[PDB]
Amino acid sequence: GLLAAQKARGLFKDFFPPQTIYCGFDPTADSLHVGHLLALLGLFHLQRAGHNVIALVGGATARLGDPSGRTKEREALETERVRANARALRLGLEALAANHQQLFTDGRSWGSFTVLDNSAWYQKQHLVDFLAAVGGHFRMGTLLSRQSVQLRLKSPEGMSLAEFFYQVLQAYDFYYLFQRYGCRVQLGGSDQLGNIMSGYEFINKLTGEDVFGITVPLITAVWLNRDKTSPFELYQFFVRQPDDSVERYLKLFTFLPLPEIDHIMQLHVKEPERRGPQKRLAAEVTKLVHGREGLDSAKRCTQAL
Amino acid sequence: GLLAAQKARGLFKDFFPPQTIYCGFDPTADSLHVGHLLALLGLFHLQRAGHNVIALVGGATARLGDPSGRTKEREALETERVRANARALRLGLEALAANHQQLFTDGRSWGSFTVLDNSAWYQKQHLVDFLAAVGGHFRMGTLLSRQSVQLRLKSPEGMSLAEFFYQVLQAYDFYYLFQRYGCRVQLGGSDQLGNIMSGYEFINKLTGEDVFGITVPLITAVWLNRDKTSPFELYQFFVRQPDDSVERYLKLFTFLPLPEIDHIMQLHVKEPERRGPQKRLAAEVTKLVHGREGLDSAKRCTQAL
Ligand SMILES: Nc1ncnc2c1ncn2[C@@H]1O[C@H](COP(=O)([O-])OC[C@@H](N)Cc2ccc(O)cc2)[C@@H](O)[C@H]1O
Ligand SMILES: Nc1ncnc2c1ncn2[C@@H]1O[C@H](COP(=O)([O-])OC[C@@H](N)Cc2ccc(O)cc2)[C@@H](O)[C@H]1O
Repeated sequence: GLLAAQKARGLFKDFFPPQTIYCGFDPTADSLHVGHLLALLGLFHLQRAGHNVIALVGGATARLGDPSGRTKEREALETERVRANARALRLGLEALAANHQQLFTDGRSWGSFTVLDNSAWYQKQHLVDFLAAVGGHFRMGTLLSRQSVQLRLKSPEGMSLAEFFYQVLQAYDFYYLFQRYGCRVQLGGSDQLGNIMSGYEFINKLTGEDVFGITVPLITAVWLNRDKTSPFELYQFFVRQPDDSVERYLKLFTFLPLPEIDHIMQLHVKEPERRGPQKRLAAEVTKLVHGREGLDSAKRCTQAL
Repeated sequence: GLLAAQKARGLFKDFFPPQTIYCGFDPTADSLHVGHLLALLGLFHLQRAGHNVIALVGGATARLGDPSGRTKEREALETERVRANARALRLGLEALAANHQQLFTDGRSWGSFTVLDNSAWYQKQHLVDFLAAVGGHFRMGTLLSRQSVQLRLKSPEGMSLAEFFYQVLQAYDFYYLFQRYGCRVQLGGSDQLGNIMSGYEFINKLTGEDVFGITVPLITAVWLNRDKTSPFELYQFFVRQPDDSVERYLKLFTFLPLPEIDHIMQLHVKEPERRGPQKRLAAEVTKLVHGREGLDSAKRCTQAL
């Protein structure tokens, strides 16, 4: 099964409670990083399986900032720096989706991939109208009882109004896309369980409609941007890896079928000195983020050493 | 002293922690009532004393509804019915201010009286911008700890997001007028202690500036609108009054100096059958709300009976 393969690979951590699925990426920087990569893959796996996916840029929401999993209040971001980053991200996601569509074809009939931005619909949204329209459908108890929200709420200083209100936007986003694109599935890291929850409860209060969430593991400075992190630098992060991990990361960052992976490892023991599973993971990934060129301008770089 | 006379009269309940002072009136109906009258007098007393006052219509805030002192959630109001009422109120306050400026002159140099509406500045306010601009200055603990807010919060059903967010707007209003009109005093009934609090703390977080609040007693169906409640009907509310009260209501709803009042009462005992203090209170008030005509078309009405 589709979900089977992904839960099995270790990509689809959990789920609650032709389709359309989405995941958001807050443009709090101009570059995506290796962690973002994992959520994005989740989309790529659903896309290959034939589904339509939407990778959303948080032009609006990054002005505020996600409180989720954070113990400290963020440095409010200049409304313009966030506008820039949002345009960098869009570019970055169309870029990735680009490599993925040529360098990893499988003859399967694929689904669409679309980059949206929530600023598009927030720029037409006036405070009291929003509040008047929806505010009456968010029970305060509900919002107050997210586990995502305790680190900041229960903090010594407390949580700004903004931080708290953040979840409400994300909840609304899910509602919006669901309305306009019939999208009934949201996906993100585990840190996003709370927010997604708000979404499906909210949608459920309004329409008896059942939508869904899916999470993926969180992995534990590494940029998808050639400018920030060279294709070579990036290769090194995946090559300098412990053997106990290269197992999971293969199942994590690559499309190699599980059997192909299996062999790679069983083979690795007959040749531990080879760093073979790393030389594979590193290749697969750098191919996806930086294209064939990037792989080459990294293969080459190390080799001479 | 000015505050002395008002605290003494029983009009200036409390205060915390040429000037400009304001009080808001939510257009949840097209008519003001006798209770509103008290808060408005508070303004009139400050205005006679020479100060500039602003009677604010809550065009925006009445769409939500004030949670303060309420045990139950309000029936969400049609955004259009609220627009109509807001235009009725503006008319009603310019009307009262009218009678007050002819039928109650005292040769003193008076201060300005201005009717504003918050919808004016909320209609230009976009959700994320507001949240982005200010949301970070409202500690959630603060907002969560108003006594105004417990009846609804601690309720079995809980409080909508809207109800809770209400205080935030009122807090912002005070900040707005203070910015634009250097207004540094807000006044309302006692039920409004909480909200006003939010205002001066918020202003204080932003500017070390000290602004202030003043409250007035709450009195315990009676419309300032000739259409709803005839000038005669209204006279009867003030005439059908217990002697233990006519004392306070004179000090409450009239401008008669305290000595003049004193006599009226000491006189009343020599003639209890006269209902003299009531025939005075009733006259004073009906004169202010319905003008000389109204007094007459009420004096006349009863007399023939
Ligand atoms: N190191 C990592 N390892 C694994 N996963 C990671 C890692 N870092 C980030 N992620 C995941 O990838 C996404 C990154 O977006 P974000 O700006 O960090 O989350 C903010 C998001 N709430 C923005 C949003 C906006 C609008 C919306 O509708 C939905 C969501 C999120 O789904 C997040 O859970
Ligand atoms: N029976 C009564 N006796 C004495 N006083 C009474 C009585 N009834 C009402 N009041 C007072 O008169 C005013 C009426 O406003 P309101 O819509 O009832 O409260 C809502 C308010 N938040 C409106 C507002 C809107 C915007 C804003 O910025 C400030 C305020 C308030 O100051 C209220 O406390």
